[PDB]
Amino acid sequence: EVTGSVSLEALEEVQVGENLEVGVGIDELVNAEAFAYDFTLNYDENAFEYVEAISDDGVFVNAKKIEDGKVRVLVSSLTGEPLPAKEVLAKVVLRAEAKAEGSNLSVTNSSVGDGEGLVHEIAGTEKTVNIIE
Amino acid sequence: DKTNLGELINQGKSLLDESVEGFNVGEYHKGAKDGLTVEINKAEEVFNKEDATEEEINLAKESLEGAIARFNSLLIEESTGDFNGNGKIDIGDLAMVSKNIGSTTNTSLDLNKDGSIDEYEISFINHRILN
Ligand SMILES: [Ca+2]
Ligand SMILES: [Ca+2]
Ligand SMILES: [Cl-]
Repeated sequence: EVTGSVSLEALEEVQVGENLEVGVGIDELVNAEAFAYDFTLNYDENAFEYVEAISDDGVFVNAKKIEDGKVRVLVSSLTGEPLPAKEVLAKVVLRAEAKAEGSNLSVTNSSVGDGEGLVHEIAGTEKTVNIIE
Repeated sequence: DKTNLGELINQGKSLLDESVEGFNVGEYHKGAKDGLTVEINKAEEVFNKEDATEEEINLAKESLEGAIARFNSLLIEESTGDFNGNGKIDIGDLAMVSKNIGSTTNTSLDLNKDGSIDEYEISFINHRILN
């Protein structure tokens, strides 16, 4: 029985014209190891625009916008070792475009693949961010 | 007699004329066209006049036929990259490539048939999933 959960970190407040790097990882994964990770970041397009997705060199990242406010991200290990937990694996770069209070950032539709190609769902998470003038 | 050797050379050139390299279904993996070109040129050398023996001509036909087979094997199909063979390409398939990075023994995961599993396969699977 596999369980797990997403990690999500970002600044709590940014100003219009400033980037917000939204760091996504795996908080916990029980009874499986993950060599790849598929998740969707949801945000308010009235508040932010999507710029790109970035990663540090032990991980390969590709992302594609699905619709305004919705970006799908794929993360895979380049190390020959599973993706570690408790580390930012990918950062989704948003850019603040307009003031907003309690703007929601949520990770949904999150799953991992193991070395044998088996897929497991993991629980999403959410946090809020303010955009000031 | 070089008729059949010339016919195989023309088959190869036709494959080149008609093919494009890329990540999409119906395209060929990066490098496929270069590889076939090297082999067509080998065959062309034997084809070109002089005192090529019937065994030289036969070896050339054999090698070029193998090259044509290799080229065709590099065609991207609907199911290319669906490794567990469960009818779709997803994060499990990407995970299999990742776990097997550096493998020289996984000759079903080696999509571009270059002898190892590396960032090519990673890039291919990422592209197919998202597009
Ligand atoms: Ca599959
Ligand atoms: Ca390869
Ligand atoms: Cl997703």
